[PDB]
Amino acid sequence: LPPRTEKMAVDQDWPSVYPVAAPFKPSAVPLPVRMGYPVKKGVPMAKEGNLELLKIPNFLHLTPVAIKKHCEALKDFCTEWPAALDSDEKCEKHFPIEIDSTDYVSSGPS
Amino acid sequence: EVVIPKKKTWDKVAVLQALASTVNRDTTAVPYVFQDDPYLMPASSLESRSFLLAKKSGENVAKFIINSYPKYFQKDIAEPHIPCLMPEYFEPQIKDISEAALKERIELRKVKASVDMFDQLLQAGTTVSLETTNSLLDLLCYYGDQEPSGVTWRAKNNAERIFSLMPEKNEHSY
Amino acid sequence: RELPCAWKPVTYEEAHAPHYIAHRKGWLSLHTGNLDGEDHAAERTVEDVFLRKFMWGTFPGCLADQLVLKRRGNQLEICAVVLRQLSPHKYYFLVGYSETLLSYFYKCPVRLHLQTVPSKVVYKYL
Amino acid sequence: LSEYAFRMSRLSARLFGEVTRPTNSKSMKVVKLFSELPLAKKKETYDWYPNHHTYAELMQTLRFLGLYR
Amino acid sequence: LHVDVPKDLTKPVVTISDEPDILYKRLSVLVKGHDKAVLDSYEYFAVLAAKE
Amino acid sequence: SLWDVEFAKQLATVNEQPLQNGFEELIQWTKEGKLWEFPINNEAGFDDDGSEFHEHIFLEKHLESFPKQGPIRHFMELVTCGLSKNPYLSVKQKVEHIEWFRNYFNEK
Amino acid sequence: HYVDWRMWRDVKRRKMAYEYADERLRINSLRKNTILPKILQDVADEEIAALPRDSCPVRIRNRCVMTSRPRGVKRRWRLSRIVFRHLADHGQLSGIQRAT
RNA sequence: AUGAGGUGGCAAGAAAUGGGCUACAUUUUCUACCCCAGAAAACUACGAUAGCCCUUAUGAAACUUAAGGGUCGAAGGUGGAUUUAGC
Ligand SMILES: [Mg+2]
Repeated sequence: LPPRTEKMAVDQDWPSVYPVAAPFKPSAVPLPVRMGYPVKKGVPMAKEGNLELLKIPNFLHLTPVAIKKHCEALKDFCTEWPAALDSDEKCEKHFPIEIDSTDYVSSGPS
Repeated sequence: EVVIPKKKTWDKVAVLQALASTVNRDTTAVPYVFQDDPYLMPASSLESRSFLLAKKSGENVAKFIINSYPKYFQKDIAEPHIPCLMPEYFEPQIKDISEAALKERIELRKVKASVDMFDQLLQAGTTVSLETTNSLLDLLCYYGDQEPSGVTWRAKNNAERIFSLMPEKNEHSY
Repeated sequence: RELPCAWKPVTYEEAHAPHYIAHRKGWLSLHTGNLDGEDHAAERTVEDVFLRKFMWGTFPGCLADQLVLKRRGNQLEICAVVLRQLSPHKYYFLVGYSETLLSYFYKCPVRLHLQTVPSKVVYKYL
Repeated sequence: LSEYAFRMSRLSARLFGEVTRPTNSKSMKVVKLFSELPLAKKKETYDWYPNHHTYAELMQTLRFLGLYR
Repeated sequence: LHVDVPKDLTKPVVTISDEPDILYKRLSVLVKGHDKAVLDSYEYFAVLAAKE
Repeated sequence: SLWDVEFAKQLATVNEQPLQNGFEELIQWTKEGKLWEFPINNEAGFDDDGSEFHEHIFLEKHLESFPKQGPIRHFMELVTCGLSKNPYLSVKQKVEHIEWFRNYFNEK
Repeated sequence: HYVDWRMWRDVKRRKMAYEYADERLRINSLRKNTILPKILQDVADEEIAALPRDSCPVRIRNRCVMTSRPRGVKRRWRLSRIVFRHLADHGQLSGIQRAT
């Protein structure tokens, strides 16, 4: 059976196809992308079976339309900086103490 | 005047819920449960059901292996601890003839061992508390004298004898 | 009769040599352990070796090309390339089996991303 | 040193939680011994190896069950 | 979806608490990677999100 | 009782559908506790038995039973100064060290 | 089912050292100060000596976690030179590349 | 008795040829300094990563290993044939 990119309209809603971080699926991306060092008198490898395209941490789930749609939805969670504190001069006047603490984001079970 | 804004509180999954509400369903794709590779995409309702059942059977095989040999899956490496990824224990730990053993076996829903321990406690002459008898009758009545997986009520079954044997019967038992 | 009478396909990964790993090939396993300041690199390496051995032993003759092991947070994504020789029902059975077994062995939400190809995708002949 | 510097040092040491009572280099080894976890209690020492009992027995159990080649 | 669309969507419940909020003067996010293209894409994403 | 528990588990099924997309799987894993909760807090799930700073820094309230001005006072002062500078031990383990020293000195 | 008897001894050594670490540390701290009487320091010297030989932290060797090679082990990966090269040359070690 | 113990002894000597190893001093050494200074100078000269003693570090353990101080102030007196390197 054929890949489902054949049914995809040219004016579709791409964020719905890749809602979250997923690996590269050549049957789901309607792009004729090629990757590989082209052979002597040849071409870069096609996408189907291409391990190089599957090793990329692609940003298909984060497109400008997707990012803008997400950030229009996430506005409900934000607050407003106190307008009085216009610059560092007033930040060091009204709130003299400064506490620095750091968080670390690695990848692993712990 | 520094007017500090009021902090907004949200549930731990609120952001994911908003991002999910951003996106609609994909019209060109089978459900998310299946693989988006063409060869593994189901083609028919029967095929989709068969694939789902095969996946669930594999899951159950893995679970059976995990629960059969916890010694290989006990090592914890994830912080914070994940209870839902540790083995489950079905075997009673208390071996002495005592009411606590009966309570544990009722908790584990082991009908046969539960009734056997009740018989042993009676033979020892130990007075089984009314609450534990009520729990035992709850188990027997819900499961109809069979181990957890309709059953037709059989006269003079375990539940019935236990009911007859109780010194005092309250509303809950009836 | 007498002496003077008498007198291999490779995939893109196989074709290229170890001195191209950051030039033409990439890294099959991708994680933060080896970055400066990060810890637990050895634990990740051991996990990777077990993952590769297990996946190759649970999918015998099915894996067309090497695995790609990705890590985001505590997620563990096994992007594998397999063939269309085995039945899809067995593939689903093994997918569920491996996902659950690795999730319970490593205590993390493992996930598996089979990609079937009709046959080995040859790049050269060496 | 001085009277003033000795007293201010011995007071700043009391505020920040350092050794108040005067001591020598050899005796300061106790502070270090109890400030850092001993080498045998570090996780890179007592967990240096993979188990190799679970890893090897599990493969055997998987093969006996016919789920691993 | 051309016709079959969600009629309503359950927006998450964000509550305005009674306690006062924290104020951050500065927030520096240092990202480390083995690839420059990946960090360029991540920088584009993060900058666009901050602007939006 | 068992009846109410099983009835609730039956109520669980009436809205038990397969996952519809990736966000749904992430949400389910977060509720199950498998996924980390963001933004990452490296001290998530660890409260140090609810101790405050003053149980870690001031360990001289456990030296009341030792000699107050001899050389044992000096030694235990060094021990407590070392123990007050451990971020790797809990208050209970520090107290265990101190009490082992107490017992040893009492024996000798 | 460890790699080697040599590794099994180290695993036995590493087990004992962890169990006896607290006892060794406290007893050691008695002898590493010019505060306590020499009478006590000598008593500890006999007591630390009597602790089992395999409990000591010095008798542990950093063997390869896969081949039990005594030497050539990079501590950051706990792997011998030969195993590191095999994995690093196949691109199975993230970030590792041949230098130019 | 290819198993387990015990009692004594066993801790060698000299050339050679093969090759990884310090200085021999005045364009030197010490001090100040970081390049306009003061001294000492071939027998109170230079030099030892040579020997001996003692302290410190690490460790259960230091003649064992390393570092520092003291003691010492040896050969060395510039070494041919050959011969080692280099852009
Ligand atoms: Mg001998």
